[PDB]
Amino acid sequence: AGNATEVPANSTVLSFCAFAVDAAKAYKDYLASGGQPITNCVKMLCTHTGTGQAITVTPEANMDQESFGGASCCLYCRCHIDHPNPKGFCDLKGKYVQIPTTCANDPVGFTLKNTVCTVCGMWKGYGCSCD
Amino acid sequence: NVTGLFKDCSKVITGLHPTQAPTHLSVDTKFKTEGLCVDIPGIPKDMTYRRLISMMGFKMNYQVNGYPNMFITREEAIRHVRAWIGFDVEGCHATREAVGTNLPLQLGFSTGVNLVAVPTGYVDTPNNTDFSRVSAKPPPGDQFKHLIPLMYKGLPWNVVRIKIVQMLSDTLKNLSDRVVFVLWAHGFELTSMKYFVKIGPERTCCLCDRRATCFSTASDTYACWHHSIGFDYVYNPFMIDVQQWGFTGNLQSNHDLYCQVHGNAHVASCDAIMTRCLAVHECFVK
Ligand code: NA
Ligand SMILES: [Zn+2]
Ligand SMILES: [Zn+2]
Ligand SMILES: [Zn+2]
Ligand SMILES: [Zn+2]
Repeated sequence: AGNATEVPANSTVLSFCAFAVDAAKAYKDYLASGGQPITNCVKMLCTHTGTGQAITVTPEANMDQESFGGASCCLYCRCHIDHPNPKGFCDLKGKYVQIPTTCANDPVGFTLKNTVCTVCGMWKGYGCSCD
Repeated sequence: NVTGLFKDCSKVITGLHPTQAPTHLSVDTKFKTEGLCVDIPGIPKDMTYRRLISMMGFKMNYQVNGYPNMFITREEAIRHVRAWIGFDVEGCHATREAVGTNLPLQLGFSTGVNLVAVPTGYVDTPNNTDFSRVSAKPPPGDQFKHLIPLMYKGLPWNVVRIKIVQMLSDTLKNLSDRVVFVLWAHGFELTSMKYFVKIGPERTCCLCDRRATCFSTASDTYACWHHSIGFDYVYNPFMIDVQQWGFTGNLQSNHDLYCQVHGNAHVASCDAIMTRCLAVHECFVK
């Protein structure tokens, strides 16, 4: 009984990161060693005419982005492990996350490595125009 | 193809809102359209759920530079026979709010020690994963009678893992620089290790030159077997599954071919003892 959530392609990476002392570092190191990115993310069918902001209540991908369910792009959600922050609460779960289409083959690694501008809501380096 | 790893054990089978589902597979069918998902304003998020996530199904076949592999060859195990600790876990079954996974109940080792844990699992919520007590029952059946009293005698996991580290340190400090868990049909022992093992690159002890065998979440430090007082996690253990060496049939029937002094007492530590015993006979006789 029960409902499967995962596919065999993710077994290795998820197992590795679930036991790791430093999950973030582990995933990065795993990628660096040739491991394939985590798959089975929640990719959205959307209009691609949105605002382009990084983390949003509804899908907001523009023409150069893909929208994903937020929990599915979060390493800590995917491995069912504790979150970095002091409250232990996730910033992606419960939202949609826009990922540049050039980087959409590894949405988990993208959110792990990048940061959102708190002024304009755009990814630093991938949309943020702030002076 | 799907796996059992991270299976959602919620009693009533349903998916989640796209913003909350960890994976495409786990999205509610209402939102799915040929490989993709849609957002449906009007069908909101679930802000109260608690979904038990199964830890059954790990595969430690990673190959990452600088990270030692947990599972080792027979030849490497034989070099490290002084580190061998047989290990077996009897589980209880998730029930009521969830069905479909097993929680560690009695953890047994070749030292003769049995540790009892309160039934505890990994529960997804709208904001995080909550490591928490979950409803559980002993396995049905008369061969499992001895597990009924254990169901209310367990210790919390924070105590259990400290006791495991202390047992292993006391046992191994003058034997080896590591631990090799000797297993038979390793799936549920590996599941149980999620509760008390961390891995990473090799580290040294914070008090001496020995390799680190333990980790302390409270202080974010590492220690060897000699200096692990108060430490809560086993760090970079090794392990081997004796069953994978070509045996046919169950543990006891194979153990009994070579040994006449370990009567099967049907308890975790007894399986752990027979597993190490069988491994010794197979590797060092003939
Ligand atoms: Na119970
Ligand atoms: Zn998360
Ligand atoms: Zn900006
Ligand atoms: Zn030391
Ligand atoms: Zn024996």
